[PDB]
Formats: sequence, C-alpha cells, structure tokens
Amino acid sequence: EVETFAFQAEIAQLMSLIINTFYSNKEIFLRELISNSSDALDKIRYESLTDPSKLDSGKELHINLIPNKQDRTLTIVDTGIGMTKADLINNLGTIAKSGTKAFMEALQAGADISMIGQFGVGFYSAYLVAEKVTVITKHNDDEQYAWESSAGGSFTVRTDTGEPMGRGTKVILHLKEDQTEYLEERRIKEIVKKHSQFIGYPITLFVE
Ligand SMILES: CSc1nc(C)nc(N)n1
Repeated sequence: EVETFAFQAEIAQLMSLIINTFYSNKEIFLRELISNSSDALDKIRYESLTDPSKLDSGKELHINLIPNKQDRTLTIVDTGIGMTKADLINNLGTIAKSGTKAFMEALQAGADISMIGQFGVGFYSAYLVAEKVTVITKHNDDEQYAWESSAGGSFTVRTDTGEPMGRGTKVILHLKEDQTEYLEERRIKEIVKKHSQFIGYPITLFVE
C-alpha cells in the first residue's frame, strides 16, 4: 500500500532551509514549478519526434493552474513526460544531492533563495508556501503514483487510485494558512505575468 522513505540528508537540509529561513519573496515557487512543467513537456515532445506512439496517452502539451479555495490547494498540472516509480523516489528526477550542495555554497557567496531553480532543485521551493505537497505522476512506462510529504524528513509513495490521468504530473500544494493569496485569480495572473510570461506551452488559469 504506502511506502515511507527518509529523504537523503542534503534534501532534508535543503527543505529545512526553505522552510525556516526568513525570505519574503515566496512567489517565485510558481515560476519554478511552471519551469519544471515546461522541461517535462520538452521531454515528451522530443521523444515523440522519433516515436509518435508516445503521444497515444495524450497529444495536447500544456499547463493548467487550478486553485481551490475550499480545499485550500493550488494544483499545477502538465501533460509532460511524467516520472516512473524509481524516478519519483530518486528525488523526483532531480540531481538534488549535488544541486543542493552547490546551491548551499552559492548561498554563502551571495546567492539568494530565488536562484534555487539554477541548481535543478526548484521543485522544493513549493515548501515556501505549502505545508504539504502531493505529486501525482504517470509516465508512459509505468503505473500512476502519488508522492507526498509534509517535510519533517520523510515522504511516502503509493500506487494512485484517484482518477487515471493520461500522462504527466500534478503538483498539489496544500497551502499554509497565511498563504492563501496564491489562490486568488488576480494574484496568480500577476505572478504568471511577472515571471513566466513567455513559455513554450499554453498556460490555462482555471476559475472557480
Ligand atoms: C521529470 S518530469 C517532472 N518532474 C518534476 C519535478 N515536475 C514535473 N512537473 N515534471
């Protein structure tokens, strides 16, 4: 059913720095996530050029932003490449151990938390605004899995029995209570325009 894993020591540290350092520019999480979505879409697009059947699990290449004021979640959905079970457990396909080290050194030489994406670890910036992150992913080579973590050093992975998704990743951010500004339509729009204005895939902002 549910497997529980410990994060490697450098990720646990990376997540704790993110959660504990006072840093008011939290809004960069969205860009970091849309930027992961865009890389994952590049990937399925490049593979499909030589094997069109990779798009049998969906032809449309895009990003959806889904706010839900009742559940208090912001969900970032793409129909990108997805992750296999092994890649989800291996730091969601990131080079988190070496990127974190390098990032921490840059933080001592004048870098700041907004540069997290330059180190291949921007996914973890979700924890600037989220108390819990769930990630649902479907790779063409595998079943559908849910990853989840509220930090504190562990994450869980299970087969996902929610609704089948064709292919891609949904990052579901359960927001901290003081961060609900990220569920507001004109907030999200503003942030997309400031940091992700020109991206190679269409972004749809869902309304409620
Ligand atoms: C490798 S596919 C992928 N990986 C991450 C971290 N996020 C998304 N959206 N896709």
